[PDB]
Amino acid sequence: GEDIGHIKYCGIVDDCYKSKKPLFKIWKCVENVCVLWYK
Repeated sequence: GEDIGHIKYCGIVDDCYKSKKPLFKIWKCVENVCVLWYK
């Protein structure tokens, strides 16, 4: 299935500049733990 298709495994923009927003919605993340807020 295709030849190109790599994952952008990164942290919080450190070296892989020009990210593509690997997150989903991002509400409240702290202590290496992401939690919702809207709902």
